[PDB]
Amino acid sequence: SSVQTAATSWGTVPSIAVYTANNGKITERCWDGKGWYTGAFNEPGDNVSVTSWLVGSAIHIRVYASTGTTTTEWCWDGNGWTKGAYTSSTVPGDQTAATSWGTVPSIAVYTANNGKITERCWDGKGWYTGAFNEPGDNVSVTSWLVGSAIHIAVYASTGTTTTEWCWDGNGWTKGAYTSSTVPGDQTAATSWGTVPSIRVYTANNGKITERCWDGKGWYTGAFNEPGDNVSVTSWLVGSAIHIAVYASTGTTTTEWCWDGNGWTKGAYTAT
Ligand SMILES: CCN(CC)c1ccc2c(c1)Oc1cc(N(CC)CC)ccc1C2c1ccccc1C(=O)OCCOCCOCCn1cc(CO[C@@H]2O[C@@H](C)[C@@H](O)[C@@H](O)[C@@H]2O)nn1
Ligand SMILES: CCN(CC)c1ccc2c(c1)Oc1cc(N(CC)CC)ccc1C2c1ccccc1C(=O)OCCOCCOCCn1cc(CO[C@@H]2O[C@@H](C)[C@@H](O)[C@@H](O)[C@@H]2O)nn1
Repeated sequence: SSVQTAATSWGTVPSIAVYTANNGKITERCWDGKGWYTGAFNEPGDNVSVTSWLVGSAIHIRVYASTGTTTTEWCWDGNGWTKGAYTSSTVPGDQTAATSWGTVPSIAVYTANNGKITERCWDGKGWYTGAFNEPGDNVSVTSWLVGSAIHIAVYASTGTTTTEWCWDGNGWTKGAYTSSTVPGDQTAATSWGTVPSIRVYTANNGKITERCWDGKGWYTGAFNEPGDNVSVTSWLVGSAIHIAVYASTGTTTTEWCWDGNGWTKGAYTAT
C-alpha cells in the first residue's frame, strides 16, 4: 500500500536520481543541484533497485525493475535507456538490491525470492552466480573498496530478524549489526570511506530508525521519522558526509537531508 523507492547519487554537487514504484509503474525524479525534475525513465515494476558509477564525468545507471515474473535491467549510458543483459525469473513480491564498484564496473545484484536471497555478479564480460545464499524477504546492500579489495555488507531481513552478511574477499561471515527493532523490517544502507562508516535505515510498522557504524560498534542514530518505506544515498564533499533519506508513507515521499548539522527536510517532491 506504500510506494517503494530507490536512489543513487554521484559527484559532489551532487546529482541524484530517485526511482519510485507505485501501482505497477517505476518513474524517476532527478536533481543536479538546481531543482527537482521528472526524468525520462518510465517502466513497469513492483520493486526497483539502482546502482551507478562514473567513467570520468559520465554517469552510468543500472535500474533493476521487477514485475511478477521477471527482473529487467535498464541501462543509462548518457544517451537513452536500453534493456541490459541481466535477467532473472521472479514471483510476485520479489525484492532486489544492487551495488557496484570501480569503473569496469563490477556489479552485484541480490534478489529475495520466496524467502531466499541469492546473488548475481558482473565482472565486465558476463553475469555469473555468486556464492551468497541466505534467508530473507527484504534486502539492502552497500559496498566499499579497501585498495583494490571489495568489501560488501548485505542486510537480510526475514520475518523475525535482520542479519548483516559481510564479504571480505575470502568468504561470507555474519556481521556485528543488530537492528534495535522487533519483527518486520525493510532496510536501506549506505556507506562511505574505507573504515567504513555505515548507516542502515529500517522501516518497521510505519517508523524509520537509524543504526550507525563508524568502525567501533553499532549505535542508534539521530534519524527518526515516520515511513513505511525507506531508501538512501550519500556523497562525500572532501571529508564531510551528506545523506539523503527518502521516507514514504502511502504515496507521500519526504526527503530528509544530513549536511553535518542535524536532519532537515529536503526540497524533494514527487510531482
Ligand atoms: C560482444 C557481445 N555483444 C552482443 C551480445 C555486444 C557487443 C557490443 C555491445 C553490446 C553487446 O551491448 C551494448 C549495450 C549498450 N547499452 C547498454 C545495454 C546501451 C545501448 C551499449 C553498447 C553495447 C555494445 C557496444 C557496441 C559498440 C561499441 C561499444 C559497445 C559497448 O557497450 O562498450 C563496451 C562494453 O560492451 C562490450 C561487449 O562485451 C561483451 C558483453 N557486454 C555487454 C556490455 C554492456 O553490458 C551492459 O552494461 C553492463 C555493465 C551490465 O549492466 C550488462 O548487463 C549490460 O547489458 N559490455 N560487454
Ligand atoms: C542525542 C543526544 N546526545 C546523547 C545521546 C548527543 C548530544 C550531542 C552529540 C551526540 C549525542 O553525539 C555526537 C556524536 C559525534 N560523533 C559520533 C560518535 C562523531 C563521529 C559527534 C558529536 C556528537 C554530539 C555533539 C557534540 C557537540 C556539538 C554537537 C553535537 C551533536 O548534537 O551532533 C549532531 C549535530 O551535528 C554536530 C556536528 O556534527 C558533525 C559530525 N557528526 C556526526 C555525528 C553522528 O551522528 C550520526 O552520524 C550522522 C552522519 C548521521 O547519520 C546521524 O543521524 C547519526 O546519529 N554527529 N555529528
